[PDB]
Amino acid sequence: PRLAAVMPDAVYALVQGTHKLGEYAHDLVFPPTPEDLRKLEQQVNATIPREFDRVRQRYAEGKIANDEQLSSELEDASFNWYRRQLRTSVVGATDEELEDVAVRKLRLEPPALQASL
Amino acid sequence: AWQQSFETYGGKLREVLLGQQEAAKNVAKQLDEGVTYMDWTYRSTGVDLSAVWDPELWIRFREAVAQNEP
Amino acid sequence: VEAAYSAYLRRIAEAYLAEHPQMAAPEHAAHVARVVRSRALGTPLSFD
Repeated sequence: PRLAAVMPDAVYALVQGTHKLGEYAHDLVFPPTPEDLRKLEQQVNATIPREFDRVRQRYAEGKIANDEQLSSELEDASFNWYRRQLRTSVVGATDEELEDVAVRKLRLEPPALQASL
Repeated sequence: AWQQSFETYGGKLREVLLGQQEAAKNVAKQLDEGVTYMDWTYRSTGVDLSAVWDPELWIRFREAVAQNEP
Repeated sequence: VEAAYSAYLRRIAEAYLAEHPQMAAPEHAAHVARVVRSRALGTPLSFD
């Protein structure tokens, strides 16, 4: 049944299954820290866009949903973030004109080295 | 049935592996660098597997399963 | 070729001093030499 689709699924199954087996066997010989499981949670917490915070707290206080009212809630924040990204890519960010986009995509300005030391 | 014995093997080998922590990271380095380029194969088995082996594909496999990105 | 090099230095020099009439004063006569010697070879680089 359309092997041209089965082969990527086969390699994907292999990769993901090997990763899961590895993490399993790795947190057995080394049990995970009972507190830095919160630290990795904080690390992934620091990476979420802002368009989702208006939903996030709403999930803590019950208000949010049953199970699907949520799944259609995340789509709105998602598409808001998506259209913001389209705008930033094409016409620029929130605080930069067209010249700043030109110097961004021409790589005229080095990463600031003097400041970081 | 492998899970029941695997539970007893886990804690049994965990301390034995946590003890050394230096040989355990020397043998792992040697084993990985030796499976990457299979250049030990001629002197040990007679078949020179380094002619058909692709180190880049193995390195990419390793990094893919390390990052979970097929 | 020495005449040409001198006229090249000349062009750079009067161009720069017309650019910056402020330190075009003779006080920076040795400073403007430091800047013209730099501008006559290539562009100066910052650290970054």
